[PDB]
Amino acid sequence: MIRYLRGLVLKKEAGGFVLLAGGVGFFLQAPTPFLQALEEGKEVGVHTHLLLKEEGLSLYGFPDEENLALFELLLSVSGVGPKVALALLSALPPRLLARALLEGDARLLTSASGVGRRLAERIALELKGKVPPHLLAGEK
Amino acid sequence: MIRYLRGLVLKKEAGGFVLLAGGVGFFLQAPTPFLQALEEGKEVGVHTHLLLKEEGLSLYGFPDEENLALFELLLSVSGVGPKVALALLSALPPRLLARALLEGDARLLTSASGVGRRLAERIALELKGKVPPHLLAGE
Amino acid sequence: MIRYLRGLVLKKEAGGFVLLAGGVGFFLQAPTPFLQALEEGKEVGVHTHLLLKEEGLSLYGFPDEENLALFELLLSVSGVGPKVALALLSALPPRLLARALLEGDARLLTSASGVGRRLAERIALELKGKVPPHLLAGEK
Amino acid sequence: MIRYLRGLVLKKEAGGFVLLAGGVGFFLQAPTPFLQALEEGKEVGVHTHLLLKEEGLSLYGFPDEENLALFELLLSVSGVGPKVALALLSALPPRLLARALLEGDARLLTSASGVGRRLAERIALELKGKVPPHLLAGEK
DNA sequence: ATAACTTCGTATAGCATACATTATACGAACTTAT
DNA sequence: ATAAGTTCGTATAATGTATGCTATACGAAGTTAT
DNA sequence: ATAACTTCGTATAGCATACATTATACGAACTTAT
DNA sequence: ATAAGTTCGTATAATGTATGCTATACGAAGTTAT
Repeated sequence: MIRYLRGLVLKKEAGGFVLLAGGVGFFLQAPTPFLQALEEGKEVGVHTHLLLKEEGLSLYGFPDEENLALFELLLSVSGVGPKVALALLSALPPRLLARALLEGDARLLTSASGVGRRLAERIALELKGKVPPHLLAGEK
Repeated sequence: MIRYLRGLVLKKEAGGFVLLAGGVGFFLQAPTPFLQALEEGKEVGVHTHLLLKEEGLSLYGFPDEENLALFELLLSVSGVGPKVALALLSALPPRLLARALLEGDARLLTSASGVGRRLAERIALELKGKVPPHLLAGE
Repeated sequence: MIRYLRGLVLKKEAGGFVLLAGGVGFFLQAPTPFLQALEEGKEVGVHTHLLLKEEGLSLYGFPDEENLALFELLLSVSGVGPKVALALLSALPPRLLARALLEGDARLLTSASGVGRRLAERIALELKGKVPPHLLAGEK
Repeated sequence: MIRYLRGLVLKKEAGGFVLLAGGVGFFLQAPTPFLQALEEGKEVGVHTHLLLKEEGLSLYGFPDEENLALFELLLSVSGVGPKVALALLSALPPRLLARALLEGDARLLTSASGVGRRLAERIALELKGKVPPHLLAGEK
């Protein structure tokens, strides 16, 4: 339904984050690691998904560029509840998406501050070595 | 999903009002003293939460950068009408700033009226400990 | 939530029309005497009321100049838009409600054709008689 | 509710594409001949019915000149299994309207393929006066 | 005892689509002037 | 008795909806000769 | 003559509670001044 | 010896089987010179 909304924001919350278009303001919670950066700007480039029933409407969050690969890999739709799907994903340590990734897939669902999800062979092949180019740093 | 609309109002209704914006015409139900102080000459910073119940699909309003999360007090099984669905303020004690809502935990809002319920263990925990710069004024 | 739509309209259909407010196009079904003459000419001040149904969702775009009292009077919790408040104006097409009301509020809403709507419409005496409106003609 | 969307498109995907000119980014799934190498105009205009449910969170699109009658004629039972209906399954083969459904208003939907049952009496009334002479080649 | 206050109590709200489209151009029988 | 209105209760047409079978790479029959 | 040349179509598992599994911050366990 | 002290063990996020029904005009009590 919704992908890659841009909005506007100048605010950060410990468990929250919002997007403004000027007249309406969207609320989107992004994965915990990268919220320490990527706060101020005219665009945050967030992918979305949402629940439709029983008073639970709230857009989800994911990093800039394109990272729905993360959501597809870590959906866990089998009755996990909204308390997890919004934020508790990074089983990987991507700190800049170009510094710790592509290191022989050891930092690609192999060994990190996670639980050992025991899944691979899909994102790694799809990666096609696009990690290095022009991502050596982040953004404010 | 939606939070912190903005704009200016031109109409006043006993049940609520509407917000002037591009596209659709946004409908907003807000507490009674808030709407009286929020005329066309005051900017309408509604911090909606969109409490939806079938036909009751409408936004809501609150004083700008204040009094938000009244849902923590007004959580209920089913809101029969707007008069319980966040169109309050006729009742709870403080007015014109919600300054007496905490008052440094000196007075609690539960026993000031017969419509509230005993929630002393939850009223105290609020940003009041940070001593916000809100003080008596025309706000 | 939505009350006062504004946007672009250029089409006339036997079941209704469409409204373009940029980005999306809203589908609106005006009452029978309204759309039969008033279709296009500017960003029309067509009002709004949403509906819930199992086999159809749309808008109902009531006439301009604050005529939503019509839907408010004719709506029931068990009613359906295509069959209620939109099919209750045939055999009674007042060309202009301001003309039919000015100094004739009681007459038009009391002694007109029909024997069913009056029981509820008796409230509508005071709704429109506020100020002299600029409804001397239509639009095309 | 929503009909005749329009916005910014720059991406081609095997399932569909996105539309994010203003506010959210709408996900659009065009039919097979359109999706087969019709992409990236200035702005694209697509119809829909907004058949959005809990499991399926996508909305569909169709050629930029009318053709919601195509969805009306293509309406199929949307089962649990994917790749059914979803704006796909275009029985007609045409490269474009004027290219391969001209020469009368019956040839467009007579003896096309498969079943081969004529259904002109329902559809021939709409595009007969607008298909020629434009729309001879695809838009890049 | 009662007029004119002041003060305390009380102070909104009707309807079942118990499968989801209340219908536009014909025949029968009149009625007049054919 | 029928030519020509007139009226009304006759009365639309197949519409179009609501928890689970589709894409793909393999055998193979038959080609052509004797 | 055997071998060498057209056509050629089809082999992803889990649906049946939708409410118990996970970031942190106290603590026993270490070195050395009898 | 040993207390303190190093580094790994500890610990929190729903009510769906569910939905129909508290609501601001004026009724009633009390004092004085009517």
